[PDB]
Formats: sequence, C-alpha cells, structure tokens
Amino acid sequence: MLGNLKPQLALMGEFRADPRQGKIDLGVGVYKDATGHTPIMRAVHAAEQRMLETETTKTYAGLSGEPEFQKAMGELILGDGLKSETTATLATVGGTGALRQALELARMANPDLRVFVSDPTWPNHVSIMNFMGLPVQTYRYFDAETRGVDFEGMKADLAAAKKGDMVLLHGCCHNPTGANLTLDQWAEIASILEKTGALPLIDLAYQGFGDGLEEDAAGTRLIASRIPEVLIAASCSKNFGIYRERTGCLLALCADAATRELAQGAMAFLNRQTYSFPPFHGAKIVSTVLTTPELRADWMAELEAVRSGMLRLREQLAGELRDLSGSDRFGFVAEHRGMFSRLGATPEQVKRIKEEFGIYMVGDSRINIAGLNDNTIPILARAIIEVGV
Amino acid sequence: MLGNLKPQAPDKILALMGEFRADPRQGKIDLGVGVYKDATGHTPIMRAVHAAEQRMLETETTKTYAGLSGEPEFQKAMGELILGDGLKSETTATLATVGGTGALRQALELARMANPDLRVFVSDPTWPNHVSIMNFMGLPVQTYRYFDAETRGVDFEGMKADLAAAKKGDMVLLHGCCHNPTGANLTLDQWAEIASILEKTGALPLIDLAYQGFGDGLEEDAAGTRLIASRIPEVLIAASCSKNFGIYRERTGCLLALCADAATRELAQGAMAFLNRQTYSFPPFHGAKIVSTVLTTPELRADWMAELEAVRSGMLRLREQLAGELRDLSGSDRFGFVAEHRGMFSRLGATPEQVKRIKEEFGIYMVGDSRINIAGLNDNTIPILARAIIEVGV
Ligand SMILES: *Cc1c(COP(=O)(O)O)cnc(C)c1O
Ligand SMILES: *Cc1c(COP(=O)(O)O)cnc(C)c1O
Repeated sequence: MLGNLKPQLALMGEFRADPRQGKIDLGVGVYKDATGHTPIMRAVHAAEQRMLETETTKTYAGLSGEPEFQKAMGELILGDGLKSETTATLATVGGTGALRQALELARMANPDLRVFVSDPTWPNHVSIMNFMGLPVQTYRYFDAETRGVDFEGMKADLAAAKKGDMVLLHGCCHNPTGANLTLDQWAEIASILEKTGALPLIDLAYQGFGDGLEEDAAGTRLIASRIPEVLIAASCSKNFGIYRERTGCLLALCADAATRELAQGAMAFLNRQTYSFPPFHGAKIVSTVLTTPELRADWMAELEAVRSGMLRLREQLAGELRDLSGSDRFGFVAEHRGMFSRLGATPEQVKRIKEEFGIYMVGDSRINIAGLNDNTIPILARAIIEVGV
Repeated sequence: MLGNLKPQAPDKILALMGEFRADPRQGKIDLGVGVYKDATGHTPIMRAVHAAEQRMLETETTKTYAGLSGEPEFQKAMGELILGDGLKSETTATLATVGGTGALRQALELARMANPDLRVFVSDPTWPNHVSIMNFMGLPVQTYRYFDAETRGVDFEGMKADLAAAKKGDMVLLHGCCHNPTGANLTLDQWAEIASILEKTGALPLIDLAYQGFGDGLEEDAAGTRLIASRIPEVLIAASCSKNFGIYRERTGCLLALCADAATRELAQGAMAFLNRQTYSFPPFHGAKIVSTVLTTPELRADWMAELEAVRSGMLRLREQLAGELRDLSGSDRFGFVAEHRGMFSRLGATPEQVKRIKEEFGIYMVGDSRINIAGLNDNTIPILARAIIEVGV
C-alpha cells in the first residue's frame, strides 16, 4: 500500500552548484559567527560536562517535562508575572513541537477554531495548520513599501477575529520580516483581543536576540497581564544554541486552578499519545544553566555579545546603504530587530542579485544579517543599489 | 475556551505507585516496575553509554540543525543492528523518531496516509499504549487471540484463525520478541506460518521491536523480524533504544519502512520526513548519537554487547530460580512456563482477585493483570513470591 503515497533545500544545492568564489549564503536560518560557525555556548558546554558527571540514571522521567525545567522556563518568560497556580507547563520537542501541541490542545477545546497568522509568517506555521486541516486566515503585518508594520491594517483584520479563534503572534524578532510591534502597539493589540475573546498564541523563539532578555518578553508579559487565557510556545533552539537537542516549552495560562488542571492533564495526554516522554538532554542543559548563578551569568553575557554584534552589523549595512543611495531609504535595516530582515525586493530582483552578484537570499528577500560580515556589507549594498531595490 | 477541555485520565500504574509508597509494611516488594533494575534496585547507565557521552563532549563542535530524518550514521547502524546483512538499503526508508512510541505513532500516520480505510489488529493482550494511540487517532481496532490463559503460552491456533480474517491493507501489529506484558513468544517456525498468512491476506505487518537483546540474544531476538522482512515485500518496523541501550529518557527510536521497489522507497522516505517536520521538525540528536557512536566504535559495541549479555543471562537465571522454587513448593511443573517465557515481564495468569489477595496478604505489588518484572526479583524476594503464588491458589 505504500505505493499509494503522494510525493510529499533546492536553493542549498543550487548554492553548492555555484562554482563562483565569493558565494554568499544569506538564506541560512541559524546564527553564525565571524568565521561562519555556530558554536556551542560556553555555559551550555559547562552544563553538559556537569551533567555527564552527576547523572546516575536515564530511566523514564516526567511525562510533562522536569519541574526544574518547567519552573525555570516559566520564570525566564513571564518573570514576575508567573502565576504558577494558574499556569500549565509542557516540555515539548523544540518550539515546533510546542506550536503543534498548542494547536492540538486548542482544537480539543474548540473543534471549530480558525487561526489568524501574519502576512507573512514562518512557513512551517501554515504547513502544520494545513496538515491539521485547521482553517487559516491572515492579518496584514508587513508593510511592503515602508518595510515596517502596517499596524492600521493589522488592527482592521484582527478586529474580525471571533470568540474562540486563535491569533498567532510572534513574541519578538518577527521571522521573516524583522519588523516588530512596539509596547504601544502591543497594548492596543491586547484591547482588540480582549474585546473579541480571541485566544492568543505567542511564538517566542528569539527571546534575547532583539533588545535583551527582559526587553524581548515585554509584549508577551503585557498580553499575559491583560488576557486571562493565553498560550505561549517557546524555543530554546536559538537563544541557547541547542538547535538539534530539540528543546522547547508550551505554557498554558488559565483563568483559574480548575482549568489549569484540565489543561495540564490534556497536555500530558497529548505527549503520551504522540511520543510518550519528551527528550531530557536539551531541557536538562537549559534548567542547569538557568538555576546555576555563575552559568546564567555567563550565558547572559555571551547572548548579549551575540545580540550587540548583530546590531553593529546591521547599523553598518544601513550606513553603507545610505551613503551609496544618498538617502536613508534603507533606514528600516537598522530599525529591524532580530536575525532576519526582508529587503522588500521582488522575486526578479532576488534572482538578479543571485545570478549577478552571487548573494543567496530566500525568495521573499529574507536575509540573515548574522551571515553578513564587514567585508560582505559593501558588496551586498552594491547589489541592492545596483539591482534598483 | 480551555474550560471545556474534558478531563484526561492519569497514567495506569501511577496510582499503584502511590499505593505502594503509602504501604507501611517493612519488606513490601514492587514487581510492577516497567524498567530494568539491577541487583541494587537501580537503573544504571551502561558503561559504553557513559563512555560515548564523554566522547561526544570532546568532539562535538556545533549544535546546528542536522538531519530531518535523523543522521545517516544512525540510520545505517540501526538498520544493520536489526536486519543484519539482509539489509537491502536500496528499498528501505529510515526515520529517527522520539523513542519507539514515536516510531509507532509515525508508522500509524504513514500507513493511514497510504490507506485511509485501514484497520489494525493487536494481540490479546498487548502494550496498553498501542490501543490508546490508535483510539486517539480514531483507527478501527481488531483483536487476535494470543495469550493462552491456562498454559500461559501462545494460543497459536487461535492467533492463526483470527489473523486469517485480515483483509488487504489491514495492519497486523506483532511484537518482534519478548512480548510485553505476557512474556510468551513465537518460535521461528510459528513466525514462518505467520508469514504465510500475511502473504496470503496482503495485510501490512508492523513490527514493534523494543527488547532486541533481552530474550535469547541480539541476533536471536531479530530472527522473527528478519524472516518476515525476507518473505513479505512491504514491512514496517518500529524499534526502540530505550531498554537495550538504557537511555529511556533520551527518547531514541527508529521507524524502518521496507518497500518492494526503490521508487516506493522514495515515496515513503519523503512522507516520513514530512511527518517529522509537521510534528516537531527535527528529531532529537543526543540519544541517536550515543547509539550510533556505540554501534560504530569497535571497543564500545564490544563492551555494550557484553553488558547486555550479562543482563539477559542474569534475568534468565532468575527465571530458572523462580521456576525451581515454584516446582519444589507445588510438587508439580505447572509453573514451568516461567523458565520458558522470555523478556523482562511475565504474566502469571492470576485473576485480579488473586492479585489483590497477594498484595493484602504478602505485600507484593504487580500490575493488575498479574504482570511481574523479573528484574525486580532476587535471592531474597523469590521465596516469598513463590509462597505467595501458591498460598493464594494460583
Ligand atoms: C525557530 C523557530 C521556531 C522553533 O524552532 P525549533 O527548532 O522547533 O525550536 C518556531 N517559530 C519560529 C518563528 C522560529 O523562528
Ligand atoms: C518500551 C516499549 C516501547 C517504546 O518505548 P519508548 O520509551 O517510547 O522507546 C514500545 N513498545 C513496547 C512493547 C515497549 O515495551
């Protein structure tokens, strides 16, 4: 029967096929340092050395994840707003597993839900939704010309969200646009959600890559304080640099202790029916780092150095661009926050840059500024200006 | 809206675990445990596993995203460990999964994709998780006789009669070895008959192989799977590294799809990768890397096999001791099946009423279906378990 299956990356091969020295791969989705490497964070390495020395068994652990991991992540994300008596926590297989589990959880509570996503959004969001058969709706977000947020459009579309519907919001560092909401915009969003009774699903995958650990969780913390029920899918892949360990977390904020129990039970059940227990290693690294003072101090230091480094890089790009353009048209570059940025260029311009200058971006013109370099910056700027973006 | 979320039932033994703990009796015994336990009541980390992690600590340079279907090294090593030299790489699709449970879930999603009208056949009895998952998916479930309550062995005639009803496209779930919870297993000749019935019906076999190496040996325990694999053109294999590598919490499993031709292998491999992506994206690296390190490193594989063997042999001597004790007390050989059962578990065949009678009078705990864990026994516990069994009229 397997022959009845339908035929369920290409750019990479195409990139590999390019013989031209000077190939620039800006389409990468992971952090990269000056020498094109994704290192293991000092604290993470120290945590693994410590773990190998203190673990005396690998027997089955907790179905919903370890309490130390659940608490540490709850505090990292919610800070002082962590109301554990009404918060259910589920350790998942990365942030993607968190989002998946979120969708299943919400669907169990509402077989008739629709999901609102930003235009554009992380493609893996929609593929999972389609695969689940969930109705997907979009809301305006990225303003093509100003390369910022189209907040008026966003307010217009979200206002139509119905009770029980879900609104997927990126907590910070919007993937792929790079354009983000301000605390004032976040507050207005909370008003809309409150009026509509739409459940918010916050995708927090880049806490620490925008303005700082605490600053990047501001919008999330605000939504959590205004709305009684909210779901938050967090990933430790990027900010802890443990992409392959598959460490993530799903948090369900409930109106009371009773609902918290329902949610927690259904969340654990969801894990049990999908793969039983969640992977221990990556989560153990995270809680060790977070609960050990000298380790957290160093993880913060390193993460801040990464963050500051990226800002420095995109400020140079903005400058280089401004000089060659004689205007601050590309100012948005230094204003965007995160690892990615959409240049707002057309598919035509994108391929023209690839074939003529050897710069590889994602079709929608998404570039990973971490993949840049002070030597690469001038070349990229020339390409943009020359191709007439 | 989270308020209209129906209550979800807790874990099966969870309650029994709490019941055991509350018991104030000095000398109570727990045989309901579902993991290996050594003489000292611990679940140690295998030597080769500890050594592999040490190697990884010194050699890994990055933690970037790796393979969506798992690492090639792991895929190859798992395929070879299970199918020996008969591994036709050209026609097998492989997928690293979150444990054996994840491989089972992925297999059911894969099969359901290829045939939306499939029914699954599970043994009577079988691992509870099997039914829970299928019930969660809304898959039709059929049963085939397996455990013979009177002889504690396999009711082969019943099994054959029930499986003969499987239609083309139906799925039959067989345990590769060490049947959990019964401990009763098929002989290679019985597997051969099973192969005939499956060829005849055109039903897809799904092999749940979680205890390779805990029965008669690493190669021996895979004979059944290999026979099926050689005679049936399309096979599904859900393997787990939890028990035989002792990495329960690292969540390391494997789903192998044997196909008739390369073209179909492509279709399956693509659908399998797609399944990982839509569930949790990339699979967990840690456990799979320990396993591939052990299997591909001469000294490690050697030490690992040596430790597994010591475990297997130890459990077997325990079975011998229990059976001997049972024989001396009963003045018969009714309990000879204990020395014949293979695996970590064994269904004694006691009724629920007898099981609770055993707990109340002798302070011995076991799963409500009379499933005991052989690894929980020892020189002191055996005599009491034997006397308990007999005193309750089992
Ligand atoms: C990285 C990322 C995730 C999750 O990644 P995982 O590898 O599954 O941790 C989810 N959403 C967005 C927008 C991301 O960028
Ligand atoms: C242990 C076991 C599994 C898989 O366990 P995982 O912890 O998910 O690796 C699958 N089937 C049976 C019969 C088992 O005993």
